[PDB]
Amino acid sequence: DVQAEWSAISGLRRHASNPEVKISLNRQAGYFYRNLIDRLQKKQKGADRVLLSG
Amino acid sequence: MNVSIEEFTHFDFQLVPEPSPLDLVITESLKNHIEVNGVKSGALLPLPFQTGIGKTYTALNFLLQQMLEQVRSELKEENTGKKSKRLLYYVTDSVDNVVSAKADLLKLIEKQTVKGEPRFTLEQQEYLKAQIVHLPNQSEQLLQCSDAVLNDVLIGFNLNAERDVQAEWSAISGLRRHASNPEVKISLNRQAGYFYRNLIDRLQKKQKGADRVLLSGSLLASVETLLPGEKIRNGSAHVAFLTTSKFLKGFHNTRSRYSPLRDLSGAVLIIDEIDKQNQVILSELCKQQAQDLIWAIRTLRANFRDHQLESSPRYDKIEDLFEPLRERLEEFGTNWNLAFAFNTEGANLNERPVRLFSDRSFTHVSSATHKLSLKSDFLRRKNLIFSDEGLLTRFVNEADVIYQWFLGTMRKAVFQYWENVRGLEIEVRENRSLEGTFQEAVQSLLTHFNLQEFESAVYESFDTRGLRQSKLSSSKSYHHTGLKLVEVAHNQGTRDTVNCKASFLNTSPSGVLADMVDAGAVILGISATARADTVIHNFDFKYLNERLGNKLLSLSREQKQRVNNYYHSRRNYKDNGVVLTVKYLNSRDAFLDALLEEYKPEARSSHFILNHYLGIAESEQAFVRSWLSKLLASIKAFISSPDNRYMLSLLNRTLDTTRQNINDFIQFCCDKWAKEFNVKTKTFFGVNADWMRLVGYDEISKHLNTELGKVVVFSTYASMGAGKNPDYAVNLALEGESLISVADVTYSTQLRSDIDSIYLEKPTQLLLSDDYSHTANQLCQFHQILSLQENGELSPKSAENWCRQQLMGMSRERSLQQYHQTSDYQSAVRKYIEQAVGRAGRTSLKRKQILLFVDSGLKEILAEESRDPSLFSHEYVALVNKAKSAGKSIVEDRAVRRLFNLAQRNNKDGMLSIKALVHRLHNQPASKSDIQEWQDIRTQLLRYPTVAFQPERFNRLYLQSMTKGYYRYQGNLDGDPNSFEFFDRVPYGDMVSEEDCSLATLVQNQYVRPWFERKGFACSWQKEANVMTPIMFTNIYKGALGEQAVEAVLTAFDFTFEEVPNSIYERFDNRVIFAGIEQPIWLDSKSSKIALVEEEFGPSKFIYVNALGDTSKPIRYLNSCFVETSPQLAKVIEIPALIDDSNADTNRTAVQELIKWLHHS
Amino acid sequence: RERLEEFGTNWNLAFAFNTEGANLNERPVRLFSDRSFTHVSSATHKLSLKSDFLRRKNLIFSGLLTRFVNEADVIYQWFLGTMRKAVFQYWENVRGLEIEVRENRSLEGTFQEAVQSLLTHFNLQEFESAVYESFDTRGLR
Repeated sequence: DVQAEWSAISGLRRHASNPEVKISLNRQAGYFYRNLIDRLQKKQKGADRVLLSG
Repeated sequence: MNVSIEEFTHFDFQLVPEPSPLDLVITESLKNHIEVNGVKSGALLPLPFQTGIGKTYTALNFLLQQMLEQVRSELKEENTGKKSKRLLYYVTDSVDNVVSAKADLLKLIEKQTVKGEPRFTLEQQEYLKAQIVHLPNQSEQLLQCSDAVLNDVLIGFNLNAERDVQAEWSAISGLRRHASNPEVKISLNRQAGYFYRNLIDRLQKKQKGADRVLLSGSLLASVETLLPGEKIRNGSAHVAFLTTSKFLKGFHNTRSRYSPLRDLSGAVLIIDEIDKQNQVILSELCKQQAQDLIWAIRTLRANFRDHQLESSPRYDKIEDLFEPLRERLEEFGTNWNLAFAFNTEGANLNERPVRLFSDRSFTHVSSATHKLSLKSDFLRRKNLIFSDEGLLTRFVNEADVIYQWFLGTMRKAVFQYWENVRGLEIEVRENRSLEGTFQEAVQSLLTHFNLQEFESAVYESFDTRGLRQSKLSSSKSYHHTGLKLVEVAHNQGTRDTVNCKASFLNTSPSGVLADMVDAGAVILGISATARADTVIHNFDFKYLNERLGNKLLSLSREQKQRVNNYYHSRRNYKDNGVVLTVKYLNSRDAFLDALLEEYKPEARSSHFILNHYLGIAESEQAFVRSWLSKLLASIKAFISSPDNRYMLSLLNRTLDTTRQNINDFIQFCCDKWAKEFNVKTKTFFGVNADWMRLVGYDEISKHLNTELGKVVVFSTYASMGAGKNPDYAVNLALEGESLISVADVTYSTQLRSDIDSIYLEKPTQLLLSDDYSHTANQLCQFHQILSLQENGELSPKSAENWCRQQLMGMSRERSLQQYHQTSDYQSAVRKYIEQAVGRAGRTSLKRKQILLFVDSGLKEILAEESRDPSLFSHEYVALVNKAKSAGKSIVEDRAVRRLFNLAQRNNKDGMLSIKALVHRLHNQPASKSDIQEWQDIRTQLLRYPTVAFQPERFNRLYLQSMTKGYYRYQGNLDGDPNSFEFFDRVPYGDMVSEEDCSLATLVQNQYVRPWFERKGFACSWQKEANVMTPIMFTNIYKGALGEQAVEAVLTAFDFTFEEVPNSIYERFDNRVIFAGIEQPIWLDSKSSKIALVEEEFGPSKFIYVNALGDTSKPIRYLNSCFVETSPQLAKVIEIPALIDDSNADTNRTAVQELIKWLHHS
Repeated sequence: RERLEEFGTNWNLAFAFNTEGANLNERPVRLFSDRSFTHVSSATHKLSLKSDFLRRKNLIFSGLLTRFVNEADVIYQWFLGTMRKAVFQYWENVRGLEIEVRENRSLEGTFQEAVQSLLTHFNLQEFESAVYESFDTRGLR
């Protein structure tokens, strides 16, 4: 479902020329960023803290 | 138009189309039902109608008869006021089949003709079509609503006066212009779903206040198109066409969410492909959310301490349903020191937590290697779980019991609220529903006690166990105790507290089906294999039979014969010369090697080709070579034919782009044999179900209606479950004389044809598995283990090992390695085959000679097919008969193995329930309820040592024996109950029989026998096939016969007996008072307990006594320490044998000695 | 804790609250008060609040209701203010430890852990979002 949301948002980007496709893209990008960053932080609070570099 | 019910006033309700044998079979069964089970009672009629005889046609024609009977009943009952409409349904798990069946029904209304004149005029055809309503999901409901409908709703309900509502609706109107982009389509679907949630929430909030917008005309029409679930509330529509998911979940109307499972009293429910619904209902039960049991119990305890419901007439009796729960909560929280939060000592739970598992009866498992206990530390004020590397499982079992007792009491109190409110007789002219009283009842009860946070859990429960209001006595299956999986981890964000997030499953899909039928529905389950013998891919019909009884209707041998006659006369293969031949394809390796050599001239060996070109791993080489040999030999024998044209090869593997080199090699082999036989071949790689759903089969449709050449399709078993005909139009121009008439010529109306070669690969991936989540998958896996153990297919040893392994991450290859050992797997294989070769048989015009190509594995499985063929399809009878004739295999009978496993499971359940019950009679005080349970067990086993038919009330006291009245068992009756073995697997062992309990000796007595025939206790074992389990015999029947015999003797000398007080229950048997003596005497009937009694009652006298034996043994006397002493100095007296072994004469000597020694006090 | 048990004894919080003879589905009672001398109420009368021990309800009948609501609000803000004092006291207690994993020690690395440990202990997890929000409207105090 993560890559369902990200696939839906990748798909919309191709049509941000339509103003109302743009409105839809903005709203969903907001919700998916809430989602993505929530899951990133849950990963980083545990033991498998991904060592970020490069 | 005003097309209304007066349009039928000159309709003749007794002209019916000349009913085909299927309609008559259904009607006979239901009229026989109503005259046996009553008028108001539900039923269930599993209809194994094979394909090709109008399954759905017959279902829709029965649906139309019920619609016309409602119209008649309205033209009659109009003098009575009782518009008691019956809801008819049509549920099935797929959206394509629901839509296609609805559109078939509208075509049936329009074109149904009787006696050359159409059955319905134009107005009647308009009326009835309005009664039918189709309920799709929320996104597809919205994207059906045109701009006019949503605008009219938004104006009428004045929601456009807000901004963000029309922001979302503007964003969704904007996307609709681009639904051609598939990814714009996916965005539009998700967004339309959320906006429909939002819109309908606001509509309902408007309609629950005083400003109920009066709906009529165009606004009513627009809301009904937005809410087809609304037409059902008004009285406008009966017939809902929906999916199982939208049936269990429930549909919306203008005021609330109608949940069809609470309102089944009198529904008629046609479930197409019923057996596939076990999996779908299972998939909905596994989705429901986990509950933290520590938050839940601490919340219940705190908020139930004071808060109270108020003493009006609405709450007229409710507060006394919640008084036992309040008392149990305060007692539980005192024992388990629930003031303090819980934390673990030791092991590292940021890596992995503790996982516990329990099926609420005898299959307990835990992931901890050690027996975790739980200790309350009053200096730290924490409750410390010794993560040791017990008592925690006892805590969690009790906490769960209390939580389910709370939810069950909320349902009892919602119905008591409903009775009280209906009796109020509120303002007239106002209809207020019953599920209208549901949400008000829930919210008023939760608001009073302050438990609003438990609202979601309460709403969800009303569909899993909620159909019940709408221990070792009672009936005791799995299919309605369910299972529980508890995962003890650290609270997220903190470093020192712990949650027990339990995930439940309070029932199985067979429990849901028999709850509907117990609740009133008339389920009509249509499927070709409705009564398969699996319990994983089908309901458990052994349980439904024991649960329902005479409500599980059936077809006689007459009616199954009549349906087979109709089937033969509609698919008359044999008379018209249509041929079926089958070839069992073994492994041929040098075959594939020669193909490989001719595929790659530069390569020097087959392994080299498989490595460098096909991408086959070296360990995987055997498997790929094997099945690729079989598949290409099937293609060879197909295109080698002159005549045959269409083949479907059914595989465990979707030959998509992922294995594209194997696709390519198959393409090249198809090419060589295509050119060699001078035939054009086309192969389709990666036909999954979706390509059929959206695009694909229109292409082979046009291919065969227009082009020359042979067609091959590759797809899987699951992929065929999309819900579509695999048929194409017969083109006589191309085919010529290659097709003939199989049916009766009288109904040859349809010019289409179907698959005419088919290759079947042996399925192995047959366990169910849910992908929804991780806990949803673990609940599916434990459901399948326990459904197999319940049924009999897994011994308790095997079921418990598999449950244990599954807690610690058993890999799916390892799950499937152990399902294959059950006979349930072979019945699910034969189900999958029997459904595969019925797709290859829909149409009414057929080839002369049909190829059914079988894997070589299926020879061993199919050969065992042993049901009665009187409803098998012709292709399946071909596969079976050609396998059977090829020579017989050595068979493990399934009923025999299944009796062995059920003997061990009934014994394990007896053993563990008894040990739990006795341990709970050692809790002081012993509850009177548990004293009653112990007494019911003993009383039942005395009056019925054997039962002639499997009892439904006390069913795990008894075990079904192979030999009537006795059996031989071998085990440690205090040891491990996985280690018993029973019936002549141990030909020498202890015996459970009337001759080893020595009941024939004891009834010879002059005093005891009148006691028995006064009490009803059976004085000699009946010779029947269900006997006491080893536990019940050794530990209760022998004890209770001894007690009754001794007390029956002691009555014969004017003792008077008393109930042993609750303080010491089971420590002592009986209490007596002897004439001339006031001192109370307790009994043991066959120093610690003497001290613990005299600690309460002081100095007293006691009896130890054995009922049967040698009466000549010396009479003994003891002090407190069980040291021998003189009778005058004694507190304890023994009678070694009160009745003679040889002649049952009363030990009058010992009676005199007992009497006198009590007089020596 | 002592003020809560005293408040709930005075105002009988064992019993839920209901109104007598008012059609609040048309218009409710709205009260307003700036916590110092500008009190206003939209009810034409001075609403009282009677605890009825036969009905086991607390009945808002035509004062004392404004006194109930003023006190209940004081107690709720006292709870949130004490949660901030206790998050700071938790932080000052933890900073000196260095167990193994305080990989930031600042005013607010210890914020979510302090909030969740204190709420989980007293069982008040449902007050979590109300505590997170407050940490900036009075939480700079």
